[PDB]
Amino acid sequence: MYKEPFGVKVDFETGIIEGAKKSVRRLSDMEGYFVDERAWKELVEKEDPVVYEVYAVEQEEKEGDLNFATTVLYPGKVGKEFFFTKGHFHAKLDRAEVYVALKGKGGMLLQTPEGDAKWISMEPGTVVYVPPYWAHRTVNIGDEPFIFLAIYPADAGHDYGTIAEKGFSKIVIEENGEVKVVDNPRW
Amino acid sequence: MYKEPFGVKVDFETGIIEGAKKSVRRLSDMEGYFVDERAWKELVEKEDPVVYEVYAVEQEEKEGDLNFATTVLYPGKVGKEFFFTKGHFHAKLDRAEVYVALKGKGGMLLQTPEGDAKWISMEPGTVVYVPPYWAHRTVNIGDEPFIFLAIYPADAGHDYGTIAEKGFSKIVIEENGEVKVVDNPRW
Ligand code: NI
Ligand code: NI
Repeated sequence: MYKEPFGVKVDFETGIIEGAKKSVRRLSDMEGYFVDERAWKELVEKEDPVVYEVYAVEQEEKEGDLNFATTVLYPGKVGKEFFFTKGHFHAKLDRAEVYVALKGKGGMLLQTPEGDAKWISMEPGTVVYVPPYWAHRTVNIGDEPFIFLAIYPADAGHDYGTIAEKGFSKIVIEENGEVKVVDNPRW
Repeated sequence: MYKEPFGVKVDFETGIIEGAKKSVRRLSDMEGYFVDERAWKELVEKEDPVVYEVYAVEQEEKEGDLNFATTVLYPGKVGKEFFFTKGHFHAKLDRAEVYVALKGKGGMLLQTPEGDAKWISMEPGTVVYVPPYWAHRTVNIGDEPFIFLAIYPADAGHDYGTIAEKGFSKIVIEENGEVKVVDNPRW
């Protein structure tokens, strides 16, 4: 039986998708992700801010099918490091992804299985091509929510563990009022 | 070798992707597509208007990878029928597609291999899920350009021929200033 085509309204200003399933990620949800563990623990104890919310419209995991989701990445810092999504490689490593930036100031940090990293700045209208094999994490580098839409293969899946254990080979921090992409000491 | 991640600017007001492959389809490129052949012939001779332009960013045809393209679908009618894209099934029939409406007023006509049709209205912010097996054609029902972004599997390809020969089971026309989707009499 064929699946039904549908249209859903995406609000470019809030990232809310009609009919999507919501995911809420708080700072407490990201232990071991930020370099400055003291600032993390302190921020989690004081207020445990929401780091990002995701609104996903996903299909069964099937070759050739497509999922899509917006993310609203909140502004903030853990010590010097800007708020980011957990990041992942795809379970089917060779699956690509396309991101479309809708609101705010941010960027994407990507790395290969071997650790070689890339940084792609994102502003409203920027479309980012995430090639096969690249792990990817988005970072909010501004003062307002950073909102984007992502379209990804239905069978791409997720390898979060690799990133949770070793993180990214680079980190994105604020140094002298400037955004800088630098080596991860933890790496 | 790993492919290079990149970002490109997509302009939401003009639909232009900076540096993408540009394709132009004029009314003369769509012979046999509109029901009113005499009206098609007449408009071609009088003006041969551009019906739509496409800006595509494509990868090699490999499983799990992704292409993206904007379309600028110009307003117009051939007889009573609104301007539309040629439309296709995918060569790998079960490949889905995601459309993001950016500007203007239009919609998507879809149909199964067995001819069952569906119409989905699109206004700015509408995201349409084009499931596996459904042929799909966009239509402009307003008086300004209808602009959208499409993300599709790199290996979907196109089967333009089926639609070229017999068309969609439905057409989108204007009757007494109103937009109507009705049975295609040449189907
Ligand atoms: Ni992904
Ligand atoms: Ni298609």
